[PDB]
Amino acid sequence: GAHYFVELTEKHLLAFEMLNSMCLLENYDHVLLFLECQFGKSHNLAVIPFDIILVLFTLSTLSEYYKEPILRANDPYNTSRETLSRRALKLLQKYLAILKEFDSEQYNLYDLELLRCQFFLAIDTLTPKKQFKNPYRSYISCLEQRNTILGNRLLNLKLNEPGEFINMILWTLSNSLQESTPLFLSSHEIWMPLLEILIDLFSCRQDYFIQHEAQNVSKSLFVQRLSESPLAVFFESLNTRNFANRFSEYVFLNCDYKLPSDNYATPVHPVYNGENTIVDTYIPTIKCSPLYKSQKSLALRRKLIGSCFKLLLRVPDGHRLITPRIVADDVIQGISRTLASFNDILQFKKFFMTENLSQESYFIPLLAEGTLSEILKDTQVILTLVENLSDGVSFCNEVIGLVKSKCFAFTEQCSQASYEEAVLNIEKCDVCLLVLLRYLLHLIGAKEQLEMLHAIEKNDSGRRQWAKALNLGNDPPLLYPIVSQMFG
Amino acid sequence: DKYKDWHFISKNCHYEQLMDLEMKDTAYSFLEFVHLKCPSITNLLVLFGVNQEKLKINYEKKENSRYDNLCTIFPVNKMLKFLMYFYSDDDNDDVREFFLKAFICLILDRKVFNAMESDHRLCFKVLELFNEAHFINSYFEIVDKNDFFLHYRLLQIFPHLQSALLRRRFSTIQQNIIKEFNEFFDCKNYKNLLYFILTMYGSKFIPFGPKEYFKDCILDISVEISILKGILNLFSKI
Repeated sequence: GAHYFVELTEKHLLAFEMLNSMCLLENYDHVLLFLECQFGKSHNLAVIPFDIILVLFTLSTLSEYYKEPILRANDPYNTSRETLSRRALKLLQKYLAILKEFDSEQYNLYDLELLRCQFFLAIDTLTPKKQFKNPYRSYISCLEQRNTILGNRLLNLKLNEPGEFINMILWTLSNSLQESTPLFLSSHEIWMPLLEILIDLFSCRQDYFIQHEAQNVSKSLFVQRLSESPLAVFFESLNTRNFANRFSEYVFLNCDYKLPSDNYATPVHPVYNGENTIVDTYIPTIKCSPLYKSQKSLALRRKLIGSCFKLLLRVPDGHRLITPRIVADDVIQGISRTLASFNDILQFKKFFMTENLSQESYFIPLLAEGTLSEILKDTQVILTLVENLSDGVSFCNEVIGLVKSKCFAFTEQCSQASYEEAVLNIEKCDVCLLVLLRYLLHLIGAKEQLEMLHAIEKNDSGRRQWAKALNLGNDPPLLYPIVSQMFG
Repeated sequence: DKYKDWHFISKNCHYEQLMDLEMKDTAYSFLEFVHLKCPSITNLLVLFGVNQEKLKINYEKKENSRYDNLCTIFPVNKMLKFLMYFYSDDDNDDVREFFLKAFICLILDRKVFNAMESDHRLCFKVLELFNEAHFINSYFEIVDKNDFFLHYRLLQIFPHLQSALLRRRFSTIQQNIIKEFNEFFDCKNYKNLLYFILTMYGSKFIPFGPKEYFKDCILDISVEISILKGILNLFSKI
């Protein structure tokens, strides 16, 4: 322990000891109130010790949907009209959004650094092992004599088991679209929120590890270290030689894709006993439409894919990493294959219809150009869209060629029998081109677009007529009206 | 008491109609123009099952202590994204006041409070539209006495407007705070006294620490009282 460890002062030692003593008596209500009753005040930033961040991570897994009696027996009065899991998650999110904003115009330049060390002393105790280290010798933390928080064992104890960190990911990725009450719930109020927190911590611990290492080193050593990086030990849990096919099938685990591998993931078991069961007293009140579930699920999956691409585009043009055995050049093909070979148009939009068109860059246009260069291959070229994201003319001057080579226009090889599959394929291309064009304008702020515009509008005729050639009651999925508006 | 909160939303939300409105918005947001379904903000509210054609808690009518009624609610982020289409920044004040009151009433009830996203984006973005002095001057229409059970809630949602919220309630100002501590201890209004404690503690008037002479009083007043003693001990040991 040499880097990122900051010693506390006499002001923070009393806070740490009082918090640990309050936790020792199982008085978690006051442990939450201590941190909550001083958040929006003067610049002090009462920081949580890591031995309490772990208790928070374990409390946050005590959702009221399956454990009502334990929560209701902990604190009968419930003055806040809330539950420990709902509160613990709020505090975690609050301190995490604080950690992601290291500004000196806020609480302190030392308490912030004392939080950054306290959140990094907590994710280090969670090592992705393939399917009590206390640095503060000033107080007796309440994790020496306690391995169970109201029934739930712990977070680092339950994830450091043989092949348990990967079941925690593959067990929340399949209940995020569930149409059942306990399953979806468990992956809505517990692991979906928690998994976005963790991924948010590894994605900055990796930044600490990368920005604070050995400046100016040889590629051989540089890339040899990248396999020892925080994130790299997180990707290891996948335990697969063939990343390209494993990862891609592990990311989308309940989508409607082609399913080419019958040997799918084993039926995943819940992390905690009773997680997949609803208690009789609790009655849910939210009506989550399937569109909402698909939106949340695809948001989490896109976050995982970005967290992947975080270290995979770090490896230089030299040798590939040795620890994860990731290629970083054809894993895009594997993911863009599962997107093109889909069967639902709603889920295909919600993946690319992202809310943060800037926070998740650098891999959506690479995944947008990867699906556009895979549907054409299997259904009627060397594209350069992703390379032309720095020239308004270039990308505009190459889109004509496609539409002019019967790219997005229907073929005559099929009939009116398989019109759907013939319509979906051109409907999937609509979604992919828009995204590529939407990024263009946004990343770039004459007749070039004019020419392209006309072409797109003149290509609609075929579809329109194609609606009459197959005697349709309505029209086909046009791609002119949606584009015209975009250009303003 | 149990689930005795404000409960703005009285009936079930028009699921199918809302779902319909939920579509045509993802590509819209990623790429209001569609307002033919619900023309006005009153229509948008009643679509949420908000109210049988209602914006002020009638405490004489016991509106501040309702029942469960086991009613369903649409996702709160969708609610606050639909409600923020009828904003009309450049419009009259008699409609913007209705918009603000509708937002405040549908942020204080238990359903929207106990069913909220862990990270708040919409709640802070909506409040940022109005003025803090205007949000708290045209305050959440609760009486000043029972202003504290709902003020603790408003401070749980938005914690930055606490000093800017005791001024409008008490108008140094610590004499009023100490006098209002009485007539709560003089009466048996301990619950409202507890929430008054939880609302005022930590401000510029009643800071934390060992140092306010409330502890002595409580020690002399001695099942809802114990919690007061514990919270006071905790706040003194800070």
